[PDB]
Amino acid sequence: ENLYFQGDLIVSMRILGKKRTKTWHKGTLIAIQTVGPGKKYKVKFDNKGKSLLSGNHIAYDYHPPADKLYVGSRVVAKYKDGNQVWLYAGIVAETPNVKNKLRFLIFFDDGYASYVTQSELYPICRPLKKTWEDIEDISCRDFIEEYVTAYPNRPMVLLKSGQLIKTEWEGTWWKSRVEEVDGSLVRILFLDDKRCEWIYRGSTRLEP
Repeated sequence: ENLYFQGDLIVSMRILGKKRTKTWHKGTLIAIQTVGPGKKYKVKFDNKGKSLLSGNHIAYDYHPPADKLYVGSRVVAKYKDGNQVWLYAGIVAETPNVKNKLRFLIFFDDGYASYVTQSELYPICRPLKKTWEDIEDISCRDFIEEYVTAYPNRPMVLLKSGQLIKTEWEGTWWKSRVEEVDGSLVRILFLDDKRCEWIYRGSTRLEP
């Protein structure tokens, strides 16, 4: 059937949708279709085509109050690693507290981890029951499942600037040095290539 209302969604609303590039963009919800127990959401992007998307592939174009965000919440967030900026999907890993200076830690679908603010987060409309299940990458998906379910039990390695460790990159281990520590993240300097990366302190990419 064709719907005009579906839960709190209404045809003609402005929303975010996931493009095939896996980045997220502003669009209009132009239709809502049901096929038995299934729902699909037609979005016309502002500078793009149309696509027919599952409800886990659209997000509200507002920032939610903090009490609607849990560890495991499915979100779209401003993705920034120094070399690129996008809106990209992820899972909330930490909510604001003293130890993270009142920020949200996001585990993005591609394995990147970053701290963002409340004003950089958007809630996905129709997340799956097990929110991580639409993470395409099996390694990333499984790590997030384990993390979210084990939380607040979080194995992490305690690291200090100057510390020498091995870090994984491209499937092998590299001589590296802790450059900076920020909450549950560490900035690792790969010594041979002289480049840095932010990595979660509980990542299995860290040899310890």
